[PDB]
Amino acid sequence: NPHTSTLALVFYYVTGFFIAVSVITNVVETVPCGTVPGSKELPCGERYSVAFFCLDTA
Amino acid sequence: VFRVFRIFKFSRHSQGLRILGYTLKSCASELGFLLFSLTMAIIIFATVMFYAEKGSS
Repeated sequence: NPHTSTLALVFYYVTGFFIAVSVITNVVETVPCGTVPGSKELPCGERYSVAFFCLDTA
Repeated sequence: VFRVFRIFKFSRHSQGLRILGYTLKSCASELGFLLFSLTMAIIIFATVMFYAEKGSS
């Protein structure tokens, strides 16, 4: 029961947040984003592989 | 677009509209949940149907 304390409530409210963040980014990897003026279109995840990778790690 | 909203003013003239507005505000608890569950089921099956079919002709 997060309602037990206020710290429990805020912890529940912050862990139920990063689940959503990871879901969102797990979706966004497949987006073709950025024109990639030099070559074909890289799905945004692989273009910024460092950003997406580090976020998944965290 | 917004010039459609005036259609709603039939509310006064029509029971159905006001009584529906109320049967919706009362059940506004389960509709948030339905939106949520649909959003999750859609994301699930979108990921699946993507990877199971992303590479084809």
